Amino acid sequence: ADKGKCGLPEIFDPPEELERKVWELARLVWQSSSVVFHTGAGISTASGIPDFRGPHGVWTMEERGLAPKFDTTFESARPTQTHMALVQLERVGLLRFLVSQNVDGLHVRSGFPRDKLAELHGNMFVEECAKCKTQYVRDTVVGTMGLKATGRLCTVACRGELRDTILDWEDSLPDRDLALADEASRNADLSITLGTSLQIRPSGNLPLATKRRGGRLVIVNLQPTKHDRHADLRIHGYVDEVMTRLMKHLGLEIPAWDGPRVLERALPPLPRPPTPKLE
Amino acid sequence: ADKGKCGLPEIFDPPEELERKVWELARLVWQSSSVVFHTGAGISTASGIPDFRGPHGVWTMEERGLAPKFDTTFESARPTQTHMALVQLERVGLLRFLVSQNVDGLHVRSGFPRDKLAELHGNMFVEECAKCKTQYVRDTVVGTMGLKATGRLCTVACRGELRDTILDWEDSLPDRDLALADEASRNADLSITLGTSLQIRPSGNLPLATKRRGGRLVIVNLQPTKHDRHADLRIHGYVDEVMTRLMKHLGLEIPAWDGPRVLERALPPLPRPPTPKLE
Amino acid sequence: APFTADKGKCGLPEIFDPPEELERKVWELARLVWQSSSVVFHTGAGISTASGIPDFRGPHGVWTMEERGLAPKFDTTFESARPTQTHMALVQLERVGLLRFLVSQNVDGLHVRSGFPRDKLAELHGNMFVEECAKCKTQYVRDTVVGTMGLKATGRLCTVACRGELRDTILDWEDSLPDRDLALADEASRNADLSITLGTSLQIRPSGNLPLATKRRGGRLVIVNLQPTKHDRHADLRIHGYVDEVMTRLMKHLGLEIPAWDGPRVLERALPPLPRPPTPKLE
Amino acid sequence: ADKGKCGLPEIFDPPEELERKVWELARLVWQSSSVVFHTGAGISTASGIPDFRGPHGVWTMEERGLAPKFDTTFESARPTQTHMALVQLERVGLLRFLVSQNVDGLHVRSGFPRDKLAELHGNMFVEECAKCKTQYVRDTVVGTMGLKATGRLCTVACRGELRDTILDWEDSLPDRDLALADEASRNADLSITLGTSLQIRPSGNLPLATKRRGGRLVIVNLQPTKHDRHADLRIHGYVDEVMTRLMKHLGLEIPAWDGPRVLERALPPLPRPPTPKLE
Amino acid sequence: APFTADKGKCGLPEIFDPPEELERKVWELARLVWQSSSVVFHTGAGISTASGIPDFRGPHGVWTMEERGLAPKFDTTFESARPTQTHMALVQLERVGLLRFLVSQNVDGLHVRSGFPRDKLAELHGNMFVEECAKCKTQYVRDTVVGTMGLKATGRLCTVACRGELRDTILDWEDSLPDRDLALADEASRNADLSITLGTSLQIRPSGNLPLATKRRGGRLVIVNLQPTKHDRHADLRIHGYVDEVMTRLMKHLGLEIPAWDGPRVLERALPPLPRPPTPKLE
Amino acid sequence: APFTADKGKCGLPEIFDPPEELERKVWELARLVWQSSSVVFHTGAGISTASGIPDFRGPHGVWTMEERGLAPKFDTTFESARPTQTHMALVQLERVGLLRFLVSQNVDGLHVRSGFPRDKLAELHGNMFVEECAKCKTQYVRDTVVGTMGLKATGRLCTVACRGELRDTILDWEDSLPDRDLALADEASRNADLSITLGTSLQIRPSGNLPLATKRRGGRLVIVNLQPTKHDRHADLRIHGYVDEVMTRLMKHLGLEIPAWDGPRVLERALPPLPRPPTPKLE
Ligand SMILES: Nc1ncnc2c1ncn2[C@@H]1O[C@H](COP(=O)(O)OP(=O)(O)OC[C@H]2O[C@H](O)[C@H](O)[C@@H]2O)[C@@H](O)[C@H]1O
Ligand SMILES: Nc1ncnc2c1ncn2[C@@H]1O[C@H](COP(=O)(O)OP(=O)(O)OC[C@H]2O[C@H](O)[C@H](O)[C@@H]2O)[C@@H](O)[C@H]1O
Ligand SMILES: Nc1ncnc2c1ncn2[C@@H]1O[C@H](COP(=O)(O)OP(=O)(O)OC[C@H]2O[C@H](O)[C@H](O)[C@@H]2O)[C@@H](O)[C@H]1O
Ligand SMILES: Nc1ncnc2c1ncn2[C@@H]1O[C@H](COP(=O)(O)OP(=O)(O)OC[C@H]2O[C@H](O)[C@H](O)[C@@H]2O)[C@@H](O)[C@H]1O
Ligand SMILES: Nc1ncnc2c1ncn2[C@@H]1O[C@H](COP(=O)(O)OP(=O)(O)OC[C@H]2O[C@H](O)[C@H](O)[C@@H]2O)[C@@H](O)[C@H]1O
Ligand SMILES: Nc1ncnc2c1ncn2[C@@H]1O[C@H](COP(=O)(O)OP(=O)(O)OC[C@H]2O[C@H](O)[C@H](O)[C@@H]2O)[C@@H](O)[C@H]1O
Ligand SMILES: NC(=O)c1ccc(C(=O)NOCc2ccc(Sc3ccc(N)cc3)c(C(F)(F)F)c2)cc1
Ligand SMILES: NC(=O)c1ccc(C(=O)NOCc2ccc(Sc3ccc(N)cc3)c(C(F)(F)F)c2)cc1
Ligand SMILES: NC(=O)c1ccc(C(=O)NOCc2ccc(Sc3ccc(N)cc3)c(C(F)(F)F)c2)cc1
Ligand SMILES: NC(=O)c1ccc(C(=O)NOCc2ccc(Sc3ccc(N)cc3)c(C(F)(F)F)c2)cc1
Ligand SMILES: [Zn+2]
Ligand SMILES: [Zn+2]
Ligand SMILES: [Zn+2]
Ligand SMILES: [Zn+2]
Ligand SMILES: [Zn+2]
Ligand SMILES: [Zn+2]
Repeated sequence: ADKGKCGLPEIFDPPEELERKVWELARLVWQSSSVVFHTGAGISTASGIPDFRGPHGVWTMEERGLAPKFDTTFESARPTQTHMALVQLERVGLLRFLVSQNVDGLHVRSGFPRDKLAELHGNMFVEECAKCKTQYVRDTVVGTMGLKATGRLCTVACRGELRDTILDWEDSLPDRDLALADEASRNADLSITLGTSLQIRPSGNLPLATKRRGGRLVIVNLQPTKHDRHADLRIHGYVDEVMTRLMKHLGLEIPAWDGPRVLERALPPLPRPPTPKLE
Repeated sequence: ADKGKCGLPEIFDPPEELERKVWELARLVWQSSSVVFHTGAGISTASGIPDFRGPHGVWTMEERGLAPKFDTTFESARPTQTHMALVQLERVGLLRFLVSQNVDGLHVRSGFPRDKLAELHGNMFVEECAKCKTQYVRDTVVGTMGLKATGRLCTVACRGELRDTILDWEDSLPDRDLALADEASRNADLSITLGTSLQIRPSGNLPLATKRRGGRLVIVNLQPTKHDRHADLRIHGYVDEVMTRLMKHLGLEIPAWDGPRVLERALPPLPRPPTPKLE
Repeated sequence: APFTADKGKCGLPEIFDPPEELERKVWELARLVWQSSSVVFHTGAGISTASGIPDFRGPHGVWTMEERGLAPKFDTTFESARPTQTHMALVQLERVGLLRFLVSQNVDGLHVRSGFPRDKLAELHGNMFVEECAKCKTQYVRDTVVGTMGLKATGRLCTVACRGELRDTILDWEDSLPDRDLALADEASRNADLSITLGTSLQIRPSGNLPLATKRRGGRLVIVNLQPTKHDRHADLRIHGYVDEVMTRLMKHLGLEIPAWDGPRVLERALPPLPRPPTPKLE
Repeated sequence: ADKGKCGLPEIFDPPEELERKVWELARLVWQSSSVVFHTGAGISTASGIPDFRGPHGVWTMEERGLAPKFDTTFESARPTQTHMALVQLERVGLLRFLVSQNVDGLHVRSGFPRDKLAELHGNMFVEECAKCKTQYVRDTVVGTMGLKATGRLCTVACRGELRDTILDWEDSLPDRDLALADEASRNADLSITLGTSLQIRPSGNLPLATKRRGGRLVIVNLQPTKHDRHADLRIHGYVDEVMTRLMKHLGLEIPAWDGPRVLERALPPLPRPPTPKLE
Repeated sequence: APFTADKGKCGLPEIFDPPEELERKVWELARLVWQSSSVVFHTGAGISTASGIPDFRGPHGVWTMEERGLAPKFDTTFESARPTQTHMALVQLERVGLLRFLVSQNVDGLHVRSGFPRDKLAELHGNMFVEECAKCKTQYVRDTVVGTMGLKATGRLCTVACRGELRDTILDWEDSLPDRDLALADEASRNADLSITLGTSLQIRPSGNLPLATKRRGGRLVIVNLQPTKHDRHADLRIHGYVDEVMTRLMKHLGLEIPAWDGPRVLERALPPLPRPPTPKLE
Repeated sequence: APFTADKGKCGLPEIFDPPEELERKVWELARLVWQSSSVVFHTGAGISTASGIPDFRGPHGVWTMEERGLAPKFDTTFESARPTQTHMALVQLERVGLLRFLVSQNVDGLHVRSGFPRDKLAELHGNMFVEECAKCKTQYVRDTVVGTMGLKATGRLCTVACRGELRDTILDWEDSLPDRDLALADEASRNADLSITLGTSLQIRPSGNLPLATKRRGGRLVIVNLQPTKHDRHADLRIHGYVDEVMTRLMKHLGLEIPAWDGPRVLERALPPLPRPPTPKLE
């Protein structure tokens, strides 16, 4: 399995540069009509789920003969401030689409509308009827990885075989989620990447599609990423800190998490602050 | 007037059997794609409105030369825990349709969406223009029974004669409400009956329509009902206790009643918990 | 004893004030609450009938039906019963400092489960959810009814660190009232300048007489009941209507909302009062 | 510039007449299917913004060689009780349309749905792209009056010239807002005017259009207005007092203002009380 | 007496700090609140102008307009007036324990109706909604203005159980300040390490001098006013701007929301403080 | 001193109770909370790992990784860290009067920033956000970490009206525990009838021994930890699992919601308890 470059050194922007880049991110969100976010495992590290390629990442530790460490189970994990900031950005109509490589189920469990989300690598809580393609979002992890039989049968009125949604190394991306992600990415005038190294094709390349027809690209990550050279703005810090400052400049609160909830469909936007005068 | 079998003895499932049947009801709600509820006077007894055929029912007492007793007026009556649990089940998209034989106005006053409700026997708070068929939901009971003239005139811009909506013994069921009820009942994969003896045609037979094409039928009642033999599950207890345990297993709170409110149209579902793994 | 016990006057005819008289009496009750510095409420089984608990001496009361060879009807268990609008209005009146004390003959546990502060409540006849250590007198408020009546052994033992025998708090016919609850009820009743009675026939001694103590030194007495009561002649105002309708109108005149019930909750101690509307000019 | 009749004496209905007229207004709102409100500068005087023609109005003071006095800036001004009562009336589906002559931005900043609002004289917070006609609702006043260049450029993906939306004396009314106002006014069965002298054509005449095909007209103002003779009901008092009593009779609370918020689109109505029996 | 009464300097020119100076002064006010252990606020009629109550000595003040033969303008009645953003910011500052005491010259009743705790408020000039028993000194907070000015008989009688004559609390020109309110204001002012004045010209003795007591033993004084005030020279910081804009920016720097107003409410007694943000490092 | 300092047993193997045993132990913990009159919690670095703060002696602990020549990893700064479900469950347990005292070895500041009342909290090892006047002992809770460790001068001066030198509160290896916090922890621990330890290995003297004081005069001890702890043999119940999973199940059995975190807030003093569910019958 090609696991790419693992355990690169972290970069930390010093405070004054950090504060000034988040103001510039604010400016781009205000100026943009179609904003798409791309998330990876870096946005879940602050709730106790290790990443893949970070200092204590899954791959990084296995390369050194060590184990990844979980400070939580998938079921007891709480969405981060970043997760909840993405919920609110979608509710006030500032986020058009969310593209995620994470199988951790937290975006769905955060209350984020599934019809605005592409889970490119599947969802550990989601099993899907082989025949009728009906998905079930379960309250516990389904039990298998690699699109195998879970043991359970479809209940739609069918008795179809339910399989997990976790892609194995050689498994192709779900076409609907990839097509929705690719469509949102081409149409975006701003793509913001959060805690991904962007080292996986084609997930990691979707943000680049935004640069075609003059879109802007922002990369928020602690480590270098595959596409650092193509970004108009790279922010080297904790995504929780970036997103709490961004939300403060936008005049938005980060909503409370009520515990695990499934929203199928986005609502019309809630009221949002009026926009600053720019330049 | 055929008043059927009145004052049958109550049945109480003992606690362990009761707890186990409500878990089975939970399982059927989770497994079902289209759930229809049928309510009668048993769901209003806990707010001080007597039923018809129960031990102290209207008919039961008149058969013995006694009076029904009200512990409230129709106007001061509050929706029960069961009423409010039905509001929440509809808001989170677990209830497709509600079919009620009650004229007590509480489902509407509970905030329940009128476009998901069939009031088969009319509403004591609702008067309707003879000519333009415009309904008014009033804050007090309209004053007459049997589709007579209330005294008031239509205000749409008409001066049509306003009549009560309470069917007398020989009066046919409103076709729109009966057609919507019959349609929801045939399409349901689960019908749950709450505090009805099911002794009235065709209201009491609508739940049976669900058994055609393999639907399941659940009867919640203290007394035997006309159709006990056709049920996959009969729960003999207080509907308030059944529904508060059901809501607990589903991970749903019973919302506060803000006082009397009219919602014409259902909204898209609110977020709900993810589903348990079954079998 | 229990069989022969005097159950008083049962099944007396109900009275309904007509709407204009009813509307005018609730306005007068509002006026007396506004004018009063110490308001004490006395409740009985009439305030619980609208949540499916039958009363004792009403048309379908427990004693009334027994007299006719019939059974009373429950539309709920004690555990699944919800406090009425009246219960929740009393919670709010205490929170905004307009109720000084609450004196109740009810064993139905709903005042405590409503969230009403126990240090402002006298449960004269006990509480079906409450057991008490014979040894150290520590009370436990349970989530289910305790099991026994008549100050008997429940089966459970005290857990204070004692292992005392736990007993129910339900008075049998010949059992004396708890001294502390009677002394606090009697103290609040003498000091009240307004006593309001809700859904009691006031037929039991001394529970039913406590409201009269308010009339000494010029206190005013208000009786809210569908039936006549033992002390109708001593009342400055008698309201014949459903307590839920009286209390929801009263709360509307006072500018107070009836708070939501979160499900069963035990509050031991009252807080300082919440803000309340300013008072009308009365003259 | 024709500034009409300025500084007319105020009229105050005495309390018993005042209370009785607001009950009659309540009755007309209950009886009406399409209610349109017309607002002018009188509904903003209670938040410290002077009117034009009132005792201390802009024009009235300039006629006497004095200045208008502001007790607030446009940015720090809070919507009045009347503003917030109009928000709630629209949310519960009792207000069809709102027509405003005010440039003070408070209706938008109150959270009122822009697709139900006609700002006939423009909005001091709103600038608009000369070319693509895209509007921006800014957090501060834009800086110019009379449809001039603000200095800023369009950001839609264009670089169009942004202009203020404030009509000068000779500038024609925006056709879309005037057409929506005129359409709502003809279709209304009740028009209620709040704190306008109705002295400006065609804004001040729109309410009269309601009287065609038998609509009712209510004028709430402290001074005489151009069209007093055409009203079925004239209420001489503070609009805050009229609207707080009206809201009390309707059983509606006046919602909290969360600070400045932009809602583009109206939602389906929230639940509302059932209606009184009338006559 | 009333006709000849010295109404001081009326209609002095307004001052507007330009935006960058204004932004920097509010940051400095934030810093002084953070650094201070005892913060006392002094309010006058300037904090009520944004809800439609004209002031006394502003460009359109009551006295200013009288001097020019003109009338002041009300955009509201006293009863329909809503507390400003400033009123509600003072409520929150008291709730989170950052305001020790509030001293007000206003008779407009809005501080009380805002829900501000009366035991932390000195109403130096009285309250138009408040009448007081001549006999027993019991105050009543009414929902409408009481009717009279100058400590006269209102017409109503006391209801404590007294039948005392009820009088308004509005001081006439020659009437002495209530001793209790002056002594509590004077005590809080001497003990304050920060006094902030909002919308008063500080021209009235001794109300306008209380803030100076803070300067003794090294207290800091902040004056927020659109016009010059009697004591501008003694201030460590003078902010020339709209009080609503100053207080909404100050609350933003402090990390505090301005709470919703529920409509008119009377709170007699302050609660323990609510949680508040932790303090910035200052050096 | 610091280099040679005994860092105890680091990187001991993790234990996971299987789900049925885990479910049954949390039910037993629920039972002990219900049965107990004085419940004291002892927390350490294990309750902060789920918000991205590594512990000391866990598999990736600070000391564990140092032993292997590796670095610990932070997924957050101290300032951007959010309190865990466990932190917020402890807030609620204190609010409903089911937690008497909280004793913590953590310097991460999250208990204070969670809104937990400081007068019920002993921070045995100090708080990175808290500096203290050398002269007058006045503490300041800052919005950012103070800058220094080992009771050194921060650079700032006291603002009480004093100009005392402000020092950090972080104990160095040889620094004695603050007397007041140790005496209040020791007092609560002796008087507890239940001590529950969450995410501490209990290896530090005397912090790690305080829970044992509860076992004297028949107190019960519960240890919640993924690894063995120094005092496993003295525990009446050891739960080997994630503290977030244990505490969310415990709160579910108790009928309590885990309240929302508003962002960083300092509460100095506890309030009277909020209402809580009535207790199950246990026998
Ligand atoms: N709090 C944080 N803030 C900012 N950046 C962070 C944080 N925590 C970690 N990082 C950075 O977060 C980045 C995480 O990058 P990777 O670990 O490759 O995760 P992926 O989502 O991109 O991997 C995609 C797929 O690859 C796998 O095979 C699976 O199939 C995954 O689905 C690093 O650069 C960290 O520095
Ligand atoms: N709390 C309770 N929980 C459970 N069951 C209950 C409860 N209370 C009563 N019951 C049961 O509730 C059942 C109520 O049955 P019926 O009284 O016939 O009412 P309907 O709605 O079916 O009557 C339909 C029409 O008939 C009339 O002519 C009118 O036109 C009505 O509209 C009994 O079996 C009770 O045991
Ligand atoms: N919804 C209602 N609204 C108003 N009044 C009502 C309502 N329902 C009933 N009432 C009236 O409520 C009144 C209730 O009177 P009683 O039934 O004697 O109850 P107690 O609490 O005074 O019985 C005292 C003790 O006696 C026993 O032996 C036990 O020991 C009790 O503790 C009636 O007059 C009804 O008209
Ligand atoms: N609180 C109040 N309650 C009731 N009436 C009020 C109140 N305050 C003021 N009034 C009355 O409010 C009325 C305000 O009338 P005008 O001042 O002409 O404002 P417009 O909106 O109609 O002027 C329209 C345009 O004319 C300009 O050129 C601009 O272009 C404006 O856009 C008076 O009769 C006051 O008595
Ligand atoms: N919105 C505003 N923002 C800021 N400052 C303001 C505002 N509006 C007005 N001001 C300023 O607010 C200041 C208000 O000063 P004065 O009008 O003398 O009121 P007092 O409360 O001190 O009068 C004291 C007593 O005197 C009387 O005789 C009664 O007895 C009073 O109780 C002005 O300088 C305005 O610039
Ligand atoms: N999410 C989790 N859930 C449950 N247990 C956990 C979790 N994460 C870690 N643990 C356990 O949490 C335990 C934490 O034990 P230690 O790391 O020694 O921390 P202390 O607070 O007791 O260190 C005391 C002092 O020593 C220092 O020198 C400083 O001065 C400290 O103040 C481990 O056994 C983990 O298994
Ligand atoms: N709102 C309220 O407070 C409220 C209202 C009603 C009730 C109520 O009905 N509870 O049961 C008490 C009861 C029932 C029957 C008998 S008769 C009897 C006698 C002997 C036996 N073995 C069985 C029944 C006896 C009593 F007192 F007579 F025993 C007592 C409780 C509380
Ligand atoms: N909601 C409202 O009622 C409301 C009230 C006022 C306003 C508002 O400010 N609009 O401009 C009107 C205006 C202002 C000043 C002058 S005089 C002037 C202007 C600028 C300078 N530099 C000097 C004098 C003149 C006018 F017409 F007299 F010129 C006209 C907007 C809304
Ligand atoms: N925010 C505030 O606190 C506030 C602001 C303004 C006001 C205010 O305007 N209230 O009326 C007081 C008043 C008005 C006119 C006169 S002149 C007069 C004299 C004699 C008669 N008969 C009538 C009017 C006299 C006063 F003091 F001079 F009498 C007193 C009240 C409160
Ligand atoms: N949840 C919690 O409470 C929590 C968990 C973890 C931590 C934590 O990691 N904080 O830093 C303390 C620390 C780090 C390294 C060293 S080693 C060292 C020695 C000398 C220098 N100059 C630098 C590093 C030393 C210490 F103690 F050894 F110094 C102390 C803090 C709090
Ligand atoms: Zn299938
Ligand atoms: Zn009609
Ligand atoms: Zn005991
Ligand atoms: Zn453009
Ligand atoms: Zn008196
Ligand atoms: Zn000091």
